[PDB]
Order: sequence, then structure tokens, then C-alpha cells
Amino acid sequence: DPTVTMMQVEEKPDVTYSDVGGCKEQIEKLREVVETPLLHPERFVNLGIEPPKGVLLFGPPGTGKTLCARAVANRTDACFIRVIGSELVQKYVGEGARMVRELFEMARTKKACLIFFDEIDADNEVQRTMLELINQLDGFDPRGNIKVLMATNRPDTLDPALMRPGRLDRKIEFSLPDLEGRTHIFKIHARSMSVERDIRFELLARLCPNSTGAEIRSVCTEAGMFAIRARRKIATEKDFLEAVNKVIKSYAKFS
Amino acid sequence: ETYADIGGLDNQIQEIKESVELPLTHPEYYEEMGIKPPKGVILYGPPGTGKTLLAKAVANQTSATFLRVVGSELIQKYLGDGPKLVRELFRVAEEHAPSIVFIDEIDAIGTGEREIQRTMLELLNQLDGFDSRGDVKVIMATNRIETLDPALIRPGRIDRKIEFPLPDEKTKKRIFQIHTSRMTLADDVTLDDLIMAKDDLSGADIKAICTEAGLMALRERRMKVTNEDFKKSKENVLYKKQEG
Amino acid sequence: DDIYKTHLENNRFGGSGSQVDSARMNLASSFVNGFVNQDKLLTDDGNKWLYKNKDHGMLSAAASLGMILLWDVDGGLTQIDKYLYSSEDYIKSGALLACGIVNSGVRNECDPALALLSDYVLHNSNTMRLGSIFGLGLAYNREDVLTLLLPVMGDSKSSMEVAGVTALACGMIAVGSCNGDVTSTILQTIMEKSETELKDTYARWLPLGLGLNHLGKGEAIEAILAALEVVSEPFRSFANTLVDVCAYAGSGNVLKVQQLLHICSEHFDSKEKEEDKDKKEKKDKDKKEAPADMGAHQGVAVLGIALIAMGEEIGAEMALRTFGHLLRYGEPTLRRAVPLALALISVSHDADPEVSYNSIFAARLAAMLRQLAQYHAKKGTLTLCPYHSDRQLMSQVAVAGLLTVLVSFL
Repeated sequence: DPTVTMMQVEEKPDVTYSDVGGCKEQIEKLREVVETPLLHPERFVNLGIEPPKGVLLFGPPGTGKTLCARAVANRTDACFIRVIGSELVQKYVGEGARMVRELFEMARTKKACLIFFDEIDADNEVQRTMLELINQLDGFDPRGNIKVLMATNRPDTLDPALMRPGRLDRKIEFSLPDLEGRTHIFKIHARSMSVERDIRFELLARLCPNSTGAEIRSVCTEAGMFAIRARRKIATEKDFLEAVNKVIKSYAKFS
Repeated sequence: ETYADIGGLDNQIQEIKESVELPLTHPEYYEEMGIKPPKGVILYGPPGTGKTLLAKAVANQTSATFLRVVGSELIQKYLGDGPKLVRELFRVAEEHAPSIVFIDEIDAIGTGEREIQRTMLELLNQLDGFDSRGDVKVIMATNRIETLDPALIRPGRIDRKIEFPLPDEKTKKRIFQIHTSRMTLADDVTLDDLIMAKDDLSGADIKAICTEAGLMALRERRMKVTNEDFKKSKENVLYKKQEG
Repeated sequence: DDIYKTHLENNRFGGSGSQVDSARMNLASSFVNGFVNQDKLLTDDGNKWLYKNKDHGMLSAAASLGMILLWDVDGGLTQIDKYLYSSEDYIKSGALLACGIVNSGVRNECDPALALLSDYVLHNSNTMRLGSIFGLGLAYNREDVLTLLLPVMGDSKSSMEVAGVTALACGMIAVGSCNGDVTSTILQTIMEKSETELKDTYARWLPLGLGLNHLGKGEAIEAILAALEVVSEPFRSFANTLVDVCAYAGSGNVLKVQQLLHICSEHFDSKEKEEDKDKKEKKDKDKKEAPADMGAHQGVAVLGIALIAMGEEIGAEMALRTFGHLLRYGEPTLRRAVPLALALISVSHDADPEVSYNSIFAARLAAMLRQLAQYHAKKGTLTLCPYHSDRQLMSQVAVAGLLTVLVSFL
């Protein structure tokens, strides 16, 4: 069993829905396709032709690796199978077909398990993987109703100009940073090491305007590295405030 | 040659000291935080040569298992076996968990050639912790911070990065002070022309002329450092790297 | 000085005192408890902890309150008095053993235990003779106890630990004598030793006290006299080679090294263990020559000879290098013998070999002894006798009552 097989199975429920903020319309448009079709299968079959297939998530990174985490946490306790994009473009090409067929075979073993491809943004060696990848995802052999969603940073548009008008639709954006949306990501970062609740979350959220999810992730990451660096017991902004304004301003200069 | 022997950058060496001596050591301020960013710091230096970088990585040699994978030389001098050697070093590092993986003189892209990209991408995949956790730390060091591609940055540096200032004869003053802390020699030896003799040099060839200065000075059966034999032996190093 | 400058955590009593079960890890918890003397929470954690234990566990746990209280001579009486003259024989016998362990100069608890002494078959004062003669032997050529020990050796009870703590008691009493003695003490225990050639464990632990009385170097003639009279069938010849073990504390006697190499190939599989085990005592100072090629042999206990030959020193990288190979073995004798020297030789690199034990194991002796190493991690005869007597642990669990009262552990 290769490492991709043992790591491909997703466990340890990550970030949950509590980060609902800012781009609420599109996160609902992509939530009602991963949650509702599997939770309510009878009124979607009796409702008409077929339930929604999926959406597309391109554009700016913003709060990436948090919305797919939300889709993993909000699962119905039947964990699905996700695929990273780094496994597609690797040395010794040709095994991509055996991989994309063995994960569909594992989906058959897991009663039509959902398949997700993360970071698709990673020349016949690529043409066989994208043309055969369309011949497998858009093909009715494994299943045509499990899951189709490409959450990534770059679309890498090779043939979407004519392969977009079909089973895939709902061209939308990923997310966008707002002033009042970051307090929810801080509220889910409260689930980390015990932080003194006397420090208001809005006080820390209003001093970093136009901060994407990755920038505040670097706030609660570099603040943790410089917090364990300070050799203290509890985390208080009066100590790593230089790490906060330094990590939002020194990174806000170029990003 | 310890972490406290060199001067002028005590903050930059207590940053890597307090940074890579955090896991597996001093646990009263390590397990309460619960962060564990298993990525390690990344060093660099315009002089490089492994003397200053080795002087920074020597902090781990105090109390730890000795293990240093210096550069990808063994990757390119051997047949195209690929990342399996890195897998053997990572499994012996798994069986040797109380260690710190140090890499010096990264010459992968600075110097077949198409395999360096795939073994570097797979090196990035295995270094990021695809099937591992916070067992061992990884410290990367090279001659230029710009040699690392942007691929090796976001999943290759999440812990901390540092900046090495120009030598300004203070790292050379402290290195020469260490090389003269054991030998016996008066102040008759001019420092500036020898630390800046060719163009600039911190510790490598001054350690070389200290070795051939102890040996060449031992040829005269006198422990004193003659004012003409030291520069007379320096003419060999100055002439060697300039003739060819 | 110990309470002020040191501050020990309670997670060892809670954890190491929480994963104990099977009535044997609980014995390891009575070991951790007994060898703790700051904090006295696990010492007084409720009751019934001694009642749930076994008989020999009632001896070790009854002596635990004595091992935790080698201080405060004023309160020792009002602390051990609770278990004295109780309803259980092992509680009061281990309570007199506790009174013998708490102090070594009070000598006021002798009369209520040593006074009667009249059992002659089985009665309680035989186990009280274990705890009182052993504890008094630790407290101590005084005849005021040897004259009473003459009917003790003359009784020859079926219980091995009677002549065990009696021979070791008079032996530790007789160490340091002027050129030793060949009096009716060792003559009496030799005549009564050869009187009945049964239960060879007597012929194993009696040479312990004999060799203890053989101290007094300076070319004494006790080795020649024992070489003349003792030479018999290989049991008393094993006693003779034990006299050869205790008779070579150390000098310039390279004849013992060429004789060591000559006799090292003997068919007898025990004089190699003891006689080859003497290497850790003969050359105990020049540790540069102590590492040898004993690991490359094929004997069934030579890896144990070198493993015990490691000892209790500072534990350099060569010692831990030997424990890296000696740690991985299939027989429970070597896997049970390796954690004792592994944790005694090292008092973020101490608990890592214990994690290696967790990787090897995950039986009962390996778990109890690996917890014994979990707490053991953190020329005087008193530091040379207990383990040399402990070299016979490969027997019944009856010795485990004497396993926890080793005085060489500081």
C-alpha cells in the first residue's frame, strides 16, 4: 500500500461551519450540493431529473484550505475520499490512470464514495491525465452523482472554454475578506490553546483591515511560534502585539 | 567552536538555539503550548563555506545524536535511484528520533539534470510530512537564500527564516579571536589586510592559514608567529585562488 | 535540604500509580512507593491497597511503610505502630521488618521480636525472624545476636529465606573483619550445609554469606583452607568458586586473568555465571578494560554475564551501546535482567530506552520490572552485596519479598 492510499483517507475532523462569514452566498451554493443531495436523496429523485452535480472555486486563495475543511467537518459521519493535485504531476507517468481507477474502485467498495480533487493547479503526460480524467469523472462508469468540485488557486485553462458547457456549471468565486468576517475564524481559533477570554475578538479583528484567511492564519500561526518562543504560560496580545502588527504590516507591504 | 564562542550575532544564534532546541528539550515550556511546527529554520550566508553555517548548527551537537546530511552531493554522484536514499535517511532518522536533520551547501539547482526537479519535488513532498509528524527537525543551509525556488518556500518554510548580515570584520574579528584564543601570538600581526586580504573571508582560509601557520611555524621549532612566515604562508593561499 | 531544594511532580504517582494492575504492576507500585524516600500522597492513598495484594505482596507492602520512613525517628514508632501485632502474620512480620528498615541505631525493637523466638516448626516468629534478623543485620562480630542465631542455623527450616537472611545477616555482620575468621560460624554453616544436600538454593545463598565472611584480604589462608576442606561434589565446589569470587576484591594477580580465560570454557553452566560475573568486581576501577568480547560467545547466560558486568556507573555511550544490543532478546531472563542495569546505569535520554521497551513488549515480569526501571531511571560491601545476592532471581516469587529491600539503591 503506497503512501497516497494510506494518506488519501481523511480523518481528524478539521475546521467546522462556525467560520460562516463574508462570502455566505457561494458557500451556501456549494454547501447545498455536498450536504443536501446526500442527506435528502428521495425528494431529489422524485423532484425531477437529477440533483446538482457541483460548482467551481477559482480565483484568489483568500481563506483556502478552510472551506474544504468545512466540507469535511460538516460531513454526515460518512467520510469521503479526497485527492491532492500534487499526485497528478509526478515522475514515472502512466500510474495516474491506475490511481484514478483504483480510487474509483475504492469508491465502489465504499458504496459510491465521494471523490474530491484538491489543488488542480499542480505535454502528452498531462493531456492523458486531463483527457482520461474527463473520461473518468464525466464518464458514467464509476458514478455520475457522487461529487465534482475543483477548489484551487489557478484554473489552468486548457480546455474549459469548450468543456465547461455541460455537466459542470455554476461559475463562481472562492471567497473574499470582510471586516466582520474574521471574528468567526478567531472564534474557531479559540478551539486552539487556551487564550485568555478577556481579550475581545473584535478588538483583534478590527485592527487588521482587509486580511484574508491566510494572513490571519499567519497571525495565529506566527503568534503561536513567537508565543512558544517567549517561553510563557498563557497567550496575551500584550506580549506578541509586535508579532501581530509586524505580521500584518510586514506582510501587508507586499501582500 | 560552540554556540557561545562566536560574537556579534548572539541574538541570531540564540534565535536558532531557542528555536530548534525547543522540541524534545526543555519540555515544561513545549507541551503546554501545543503548536509543534515541524519545519525548522532555514539558514544562509553569502560567505557560506560551511564554517559560519556549521558554527550556527553546532548548537545541536551539545547533547543529541550526530547526523548531518550535507548537501545533495551523494544524490548526483550516484545512479538515478531518486528519493529512496532520502527515504533511508528518513527511516534511520525515524529510528534516531532524538536528532536534528541539518543540510549544508544546497547545490541542487545551483549547479541527470531533469531528475533534480523530480527528486526536489518529491524531496518537498517527503519533507513537508506527507506521512509523518513532529519527529525530527529539518534545518536547511546554503550559500544564497535565492537559490530556493518558490515551490520550496510555502510548504518548505512555515516555522522561521533568518537574515545574515555582512561580515563587516566583526564576524572575522570574533573568528580570528577564537583562532588566536588557543595559539600564542602578539598583536604584531596585522588583522585588516589578512581578513580582507584577497577580497573578503570570514573563517575558512584563515583557518587554513592557521593550520599551516601552526605547522609552518612548527617547522622553525618555535611557537612564536614570525611576522614574515605567517604572510609567507599566506602567499600560497592568496596565490592559489588567483592564479587558477 | 531534600524537601526545600527539590520539587517532584505528582504525575508519576498518578500515572505510574494508575496504570498498575494484575497484582504485579501493583507490586511495582509498592516498589515505586517504597523507594520514594517529599510528597506523601500515594503513601496514604486510602486503605485496602495492602489487603488486595498477595502474601509476599503483604510482606513487601508491609515493609513499604518502613522503606518510605527512613527519617523522623520520633514519629517512626507512632507511624509503624498501626501495623504492629495486627491480625495478619505478614502484616506484623513486615511491620517488624519495617521497624528494622526505618533506622539502624535505635536497636530498641529487638526485644519484642527477638525475645521469644520459640517456634521450632512454623510459627510467626520465623517470618518475624526474617524481618527482624534481616533488618537488624542491616542495622548492624556481636555475639548478642549470633548466640541467638545459632539455633536459627541449627533449625534448618524448609523456608529458604530463613537461611537466606540468616547467612546474609551474619555475613553482612562479619564483613570487614581482621583477616576474617574460620570459627564455628562458617564452620557450623559448612557442616550443616553439607549435612543435607537438598534444596540446592541453600547451597547457592549460603556461599553468599560465606564469601561475605571471606572479606579481610591480605593473603589470608581462608581460601586455601576452603580449597582443602570444601572441595567436594560440584555443589560445594560451586561454593568454592564463590569463595574464589569474593576472594579476589582486586590486586595484581594476572594469574586470575589467565586462569579466568582457562576456566572460562567449563561445562558447568553456573560457575561461568558467578565466576565470570566477578569481572564487574575485580576490575571495577579500570573501566577501560571492562568491555570485552563476551557478547560474541554462544553461552546461554554469557550475555547476562556482560549485562550484569555493566553495573551502575555513569553510563557512557559504550554502556548504552551494549544495552542497545542486550535490550533485544527473546528469553524473559535477559529481557527481565536488562532494565535493572539499564536504569541503574543511568540515574531526554533516560525515558527513551523505556519507550524502546514499550516498542519491544507492546510478560508480567517484563512489565513489573520495566516499571521498576521506570522509577529506577530517576570499597564498601553495603553497595556490593545486595545485587550479588540478587543474582538468583530466576526462581519462585518468594524472592520478590527480598527484591524490594535492596539497600545498595541510594
